[PDB]
Amino acid sequence: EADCGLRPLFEKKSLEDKTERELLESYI
Amino acid sequence: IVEGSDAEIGMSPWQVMLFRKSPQELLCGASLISDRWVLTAAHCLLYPPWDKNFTENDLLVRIGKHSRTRYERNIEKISMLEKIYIHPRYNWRENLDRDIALMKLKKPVAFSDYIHPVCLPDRETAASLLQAGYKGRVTGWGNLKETGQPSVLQVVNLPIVERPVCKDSTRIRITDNMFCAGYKPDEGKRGDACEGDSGGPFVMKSPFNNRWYQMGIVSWGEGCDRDGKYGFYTHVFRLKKWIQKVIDQ
DNA sequence: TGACGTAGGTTGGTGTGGTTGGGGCGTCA
Ligand SMILES: [K+]
Repeated sequence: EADCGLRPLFEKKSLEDKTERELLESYI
Repeated sequence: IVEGSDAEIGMSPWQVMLFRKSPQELLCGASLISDRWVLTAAHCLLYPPWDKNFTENDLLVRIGKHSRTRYERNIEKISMLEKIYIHPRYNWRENLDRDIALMKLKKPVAFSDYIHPVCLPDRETAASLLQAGYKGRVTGWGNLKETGQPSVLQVVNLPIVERPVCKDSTRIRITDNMFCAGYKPDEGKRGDACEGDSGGPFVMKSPFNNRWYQMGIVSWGEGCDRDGKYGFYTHVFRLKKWIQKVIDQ
């Protein structure tokens, strides 16, 4: 809960899953 | 999940598998929100119209999984249930209003690279991201089309849809505790969730702080990936106070 | 042809099923 939403294999190691930018881009 | 694709390992570590004990059978998706709590769709447990009225010892929960079927040893963790908690205003007679449920685990789970909890949104966070056209992400082991089931976990990304458009896309008495999402026929993209995906999470990444928050629970639809139909997800935030109350207990 | 014997993976091992698939490959009967 203190460390929620940060995935060990992505946020924590500073990697993008291969469709997350799909999502971010959608914010226009 | 229709018009999705294989999920990358550890890409959804809050994904939980809801699992019937006899016949051993995957039932539904679910989501890890702490070490000792899991969130799923009420109808995964209680649906009189199909005679479903499962209880605690009827089920188990499987966390950290990827393969739909095999026992992923020293990866997945399995938990039994202490308590099931259904929303008291949960409506199975008409429309699945407040299709939401909590399961407390007999023993809290250890987080790992494949097992981690999701955030729940604020007023602030829900206010800004739960807006039409903005995209989220549905994951589940559910069916791949309406008329077969996938070997590994599926992911798809879907745009939220304008409240009016959801209302005009169906007959079911829609409420404020539901939102719809999916593409339109103009847009020439596809995607939807399906039978078996219930309980799993519609999540969104915050561009402010980089975390994943669970905005929806997979609740219902009309067929799967149908033209001019939209998936329906329980509105999580709207029911956050119930959640919060049950956990503090 | 086929089965022994043998080797990681998102993970062990007097392991090759197990509450779970099927590895890749050369020998050999
Ligand atoms: K093995």
